Amino acid sequence: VPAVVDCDVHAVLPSPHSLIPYLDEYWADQLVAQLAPTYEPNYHPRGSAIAQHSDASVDENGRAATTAENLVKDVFADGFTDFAVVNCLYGVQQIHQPRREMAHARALNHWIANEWLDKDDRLRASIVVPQGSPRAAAEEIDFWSGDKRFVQVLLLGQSELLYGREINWPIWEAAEAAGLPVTLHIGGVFRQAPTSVGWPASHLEWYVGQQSNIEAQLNSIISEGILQKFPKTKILLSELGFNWLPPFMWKFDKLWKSYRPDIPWVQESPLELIREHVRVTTSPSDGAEEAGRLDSIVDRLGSDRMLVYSSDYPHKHHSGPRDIENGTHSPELLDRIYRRNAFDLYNLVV
Amino acid sequence: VPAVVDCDVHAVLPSPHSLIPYLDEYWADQLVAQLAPTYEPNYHPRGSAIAQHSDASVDENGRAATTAENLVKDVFADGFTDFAVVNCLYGVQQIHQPRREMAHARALNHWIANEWLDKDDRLRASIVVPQGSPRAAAEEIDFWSGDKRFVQVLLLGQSELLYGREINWPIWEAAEAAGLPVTLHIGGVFRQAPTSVGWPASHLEWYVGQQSNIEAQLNSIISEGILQKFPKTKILLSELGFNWLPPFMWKFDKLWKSYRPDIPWVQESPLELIREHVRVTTSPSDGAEEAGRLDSIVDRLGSDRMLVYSSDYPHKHHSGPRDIENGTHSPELLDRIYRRNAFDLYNLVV
Amino acid sequence: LPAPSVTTGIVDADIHPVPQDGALEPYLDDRWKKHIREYGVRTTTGLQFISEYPQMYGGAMRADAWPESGYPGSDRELLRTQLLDKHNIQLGVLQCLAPGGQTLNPAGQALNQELAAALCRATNDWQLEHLVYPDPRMRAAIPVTFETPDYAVAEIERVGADPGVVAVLGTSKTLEPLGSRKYWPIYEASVAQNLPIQFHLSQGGGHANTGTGWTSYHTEYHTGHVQSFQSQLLSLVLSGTFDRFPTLKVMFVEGNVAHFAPLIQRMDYTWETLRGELPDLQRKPSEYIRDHIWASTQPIDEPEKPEHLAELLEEFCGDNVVFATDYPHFDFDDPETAFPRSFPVDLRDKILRGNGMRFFGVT
Amino acid sequence: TLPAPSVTTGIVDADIHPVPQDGALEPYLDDRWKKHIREYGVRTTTGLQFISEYPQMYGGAMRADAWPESGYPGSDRELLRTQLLDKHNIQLGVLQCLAPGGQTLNPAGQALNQELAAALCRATNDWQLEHLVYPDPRMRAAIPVTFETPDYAVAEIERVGADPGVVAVLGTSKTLEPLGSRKYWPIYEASVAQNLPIQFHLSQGGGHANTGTGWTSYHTEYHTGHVQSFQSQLLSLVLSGTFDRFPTLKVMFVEGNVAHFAPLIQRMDYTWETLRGELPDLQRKPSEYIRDHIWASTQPIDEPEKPEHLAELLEEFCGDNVVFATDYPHFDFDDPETAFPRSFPVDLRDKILRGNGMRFFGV
Ligand SMILES: [Fe+3]
Ligand SMILES: [Fe+3]
Ligand SMILES: [Fe+3]
Ligand SMILES: [Fe+3]
Ligand SMILES: [Fe+3]
Ligand SMILES: [Fe+3]
Ligand SMILES: [Mg+2]
Repeated sequence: VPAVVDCDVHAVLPSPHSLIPYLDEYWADQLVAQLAPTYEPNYHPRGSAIAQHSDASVDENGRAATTAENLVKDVFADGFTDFAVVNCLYGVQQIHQPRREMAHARALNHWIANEWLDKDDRLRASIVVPQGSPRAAAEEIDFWSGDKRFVQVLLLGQSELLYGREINWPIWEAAEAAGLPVTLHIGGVFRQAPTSVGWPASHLEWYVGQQSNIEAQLNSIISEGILQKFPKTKILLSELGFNWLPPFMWKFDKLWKSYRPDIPWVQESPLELIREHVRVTTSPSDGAEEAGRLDSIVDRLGSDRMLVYSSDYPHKHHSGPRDIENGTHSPELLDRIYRRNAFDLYNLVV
Repeated sequence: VPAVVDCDVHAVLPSPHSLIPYLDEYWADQLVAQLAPTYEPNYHPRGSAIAQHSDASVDENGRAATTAENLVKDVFADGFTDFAVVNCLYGVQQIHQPRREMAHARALNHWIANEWLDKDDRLRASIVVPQGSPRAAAEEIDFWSGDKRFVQVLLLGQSELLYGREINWPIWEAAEAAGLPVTLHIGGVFRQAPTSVGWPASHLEWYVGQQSNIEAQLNSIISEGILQKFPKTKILLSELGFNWLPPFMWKFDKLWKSYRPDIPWVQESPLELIREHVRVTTSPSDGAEEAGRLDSIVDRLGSDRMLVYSSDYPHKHHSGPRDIENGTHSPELLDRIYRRNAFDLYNLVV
Repeated sequence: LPAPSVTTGIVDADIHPVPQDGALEPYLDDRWKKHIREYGVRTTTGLQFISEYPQMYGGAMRADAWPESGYPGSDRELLRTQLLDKHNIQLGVLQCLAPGGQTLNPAGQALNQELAAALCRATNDWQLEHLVYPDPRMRAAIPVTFETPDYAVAEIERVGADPGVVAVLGTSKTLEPLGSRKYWPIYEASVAQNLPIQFHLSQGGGHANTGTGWTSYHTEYHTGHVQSFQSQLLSLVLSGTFDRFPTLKVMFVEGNVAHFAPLIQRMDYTWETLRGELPDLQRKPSEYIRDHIWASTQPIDEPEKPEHLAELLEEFCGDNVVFATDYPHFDFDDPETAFPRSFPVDLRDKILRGNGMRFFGVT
Repeated sequence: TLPAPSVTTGIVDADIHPVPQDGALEPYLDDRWKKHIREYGVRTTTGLQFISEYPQMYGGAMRADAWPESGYPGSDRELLRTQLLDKHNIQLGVLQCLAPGGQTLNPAGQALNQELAAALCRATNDWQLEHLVYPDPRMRAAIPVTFETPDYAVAEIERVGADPGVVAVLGTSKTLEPLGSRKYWPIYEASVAQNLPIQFHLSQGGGHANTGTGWTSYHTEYHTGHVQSFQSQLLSLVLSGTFDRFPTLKVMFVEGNVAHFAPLIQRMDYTWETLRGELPDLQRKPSEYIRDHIWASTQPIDEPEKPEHLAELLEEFCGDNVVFATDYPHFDFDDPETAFPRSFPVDLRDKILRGNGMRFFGV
């Protein structure tokens, strides 16, 4: 029986000092002589209403999800969830120095392995990779391919170059070779403006707008032929919504019928391609939790296979992890969302 | 005896149709049905003062250097020059479609080979590469590496990512394996603002300020470790000035001393590295053609080995290709600029 | 000149005329004719003559719209027989994309902004004298330099009161998002002239064509245009721009429509949690749509299930959807065939008539 | 009341970096902004909550000897009095506050929320006058303003810029558009009205990559690369004709090195001889603008391999427009007793220490 997998939860790094046990003498020494600057990112600003639930378990500084103990107590308290896919968003991808980027990413996965995955066999995790260097990113996947507690590859929603450019094919190759899905999570490297029209001036405007970048990443991945070069690839959109997908699929489909000879390795419709290769987490639900609207978006998607359950612990969204049940009248759709669709990604059982 | 090499002269593509006999039917058909948009760059606007001196032979549309017979006529008329290194700046590197970029660069080099190299054995040329796809770039250099009339690899002064990025390593590896120096020539892919502070509003401002990008490139190539990993590399800076180098070299060097552990592989001072591996063409002379100023700038470079003669034919610059003689009282130095410094690059004997 | 009137005809909010070769020079200072001869029209490219994504098949033009000489949309008579008469369009909004000949890039996007303004004024004296006044079923959306608000205001103040001008024309891409304070002087002059604003499909702007890299292929390119309109909608709304100009009307031309409806729906959902960052935003983000945000229909969204079109347009805002032909581009839309066979007639009539009359101020 | 600054035996230091102690700004900030910063921090052009895109390397790039008992370097007013103002006989030391907190480079004016940024600037100017300038008027302030929101910048120049405690307006090297653009002209205008010169200090951010051809990897690249922003700004300020519009505007480039400017200007002149026809509105030869309009501070001093070249290159720029600075308390601090090469001529060093700074600040 396929397990109830919570496909998106977060471990939050307490400080860059937490990496010192997992860094070589050179990097550890340097990190301390640098007065250890923190790459804590601004995707979920720590004092904003999205960072953590009022009633989340917290530490001595009032921050949620900085220990597996605290996270486990909360996510599994009510017996509903069988496994949780941990994503640590600590911003090693915004480390410009390419070799520090490699070192701190590898150190972060060690911290996840030794202080999260070793503390509870209900925890799985994504591999943080240094995406400033796709070959070193490919090698970080390879480095963790043998620890199947690592079940996917973490990539940011905004990258330096689009993910379908040849430059990035080592990332896709290494994931298919490892049998690992690739997830895009909300966030970015911020090496250009986060929109094609400049810098969003509020976090709110930035958070909402990043759907647009996923459209870009999906078209890039499909148009450049990732799905024909690496045809076992599976993509998870983590914490990026999904209600925007159907209007995007329809226009991609329309224009592919015009421009197929420009991309002739694409003989299936991007509608079908997306339905088969792309999945999405349910937190935030962006209003599909509203009456009938989960049935509607499924219909607009043309598939009940794409949505997979997540709570996005510990982030506070407008609707809760299981408020998605109010968007549908179908217990079978809830079965796919709660367990069956994610079996496509992780093959985990009870 | 080492030969008088004009290290930078230009072939100008008459129109995209000149490419058709060197493109596959798919790209040849595709070109005519696009109505053949021309990727003629804006680095030397065809109607502006710098495009050509009034003495340059022109074609039916008033343009210079669209045929080899017109260029060869003009460049060799007075018997001074033995060889000339032809650079075609047609904007294949601004084709976003990565397959069309590979195909059009391939067709451009073929065009140089058949309509220029085959027509006068005094001509050599750079290899144009699809720098949007660095492993296609590496393959392109390899393809032409058997034709010894091709004597260097062309990259633009402004690139998508800095040329020392590991993403770009394949190019430096292919050039080295081919025994070919790499030239950076003024121009760009314009995939960001061409300065760190946004878009220059005029061509004059853009053209003056591209020197700032070459500093970025040299600091990247060297700091990233190109000259230790590919230690036979030779970098020619073509048509970027050169008087800016000494102040840059001193600051790079003093900051190297500050940041030793950051780049442990760089164990020689950047001054010594730049003096060994970097060469610069003399057209434009940017004022070093004035009394004593050539002697002065060579004193500030700290090497008489770096400047190599060029005319930048057919472009118009404030001083002429031989006016550099006014800035020195030293025939030894002129012998270095006119013949012996370029021997390090091409080994052309007269 | 008489105020426009829409009775039994329709509204077309996106028509692309081009000046014939040399047609703008009567309206150009000698300094700019000379500049163009020697320099062309430099923009945010490294390319002399074309934009960074040149048009793919035959210039993206209808095969049947090529006049006996010149570019499509360069024949005045061909535009009135083939588009205005043919479809009884009683309000056709001209959106001059290019001065034509040298370049197809928008006049406002010249890197020399004094030249940019010169080209916008030239386009405006031209289209008003060569199309609008000889055939006032046509009205102009006047292009202006959004990146130099000083000059935009000057031009709105010069022409904007003209009865043959129905709107102010900017672009979908810009150096900063459209709700930024930079552009407020333009909104203020527009409002002062009682003029709505139309933002059309564009390349350029100063940043890549997506928020995460330049696209490679034509599907990425052409689908990618919706992203810019998605960013501008969120900027314009969440900046409070519409609290500052509560009568300002903005229309998004050729950015599609249906994608705006789950954008807005995601905007509200997020805002429910994070509104505290923006404590001066006077309304819930979706509450600004009906009074301020309109969209042209072309290229019609084509869901797999035809009944989803009507649904999604209603979810955007069924009053704020305005017909457009995009004559004469390749994905042109025809008023009889664009809407699916199950499309509610009442929605469709007001998309064709009432909605444009409101947005453009026709009563 | 403060007396007008006076430089006699002492020296000008054009770059001192104080930081407020924790909470020192709070009596000058609205609670709104206090709460905003608690939740969101000071959001700018990064995806980073607390640090800029290039955090400084060894020891926070601060002098290992300038730390106070508790607090960041430059936050101890008594330490700054003894270690800097007393120890080097500085009679006009220009404050350039580049952080609200305890960091090296986090400019208030580069917050993406430009109301927060204007508030942070207003608070920094009330603090520094009150806490530093008035208690020890050997310091005078360069006032940070929001260059990317001209309306707010002008309002701050009008508010506090006539104070005798203020000797300049403070901007960053990195901007969304080149500083010669018309966007910034309203700031140049209000500064000329307040008889204030403008200082542009080394910065990150601005909105583009830190080079015009990609983000840097290693600290040699980042730190050497700061030079390139100043080259790009000089060219824009000169060639745009900004100084034709503002004949009395004085700007100083702070901490962007000096030597490299000279061959740059030599290149600009040489190119303009050919290409001047693109810029016919320019009234002077581009190099002629230097002497009256462009100044540069010295830290970090250039160090040629042959030390006679320094004086040669400073004169080739403009011997009269180079101004001393220490950059206290950063790690590459320049000691006036040791910064200058041994063959350096005393005429040049002494006007660098006194007369040139005196003329740029009108002392
Ligand atoms: Fe998440
Ligand atoms: Fe050249
Ligand atoms: Fe259109
Ligand atoms: Fe169109
Ligand atoms: Fe400083
Ligand atoms: Fe400093
Ligand atoms: Mg004049």
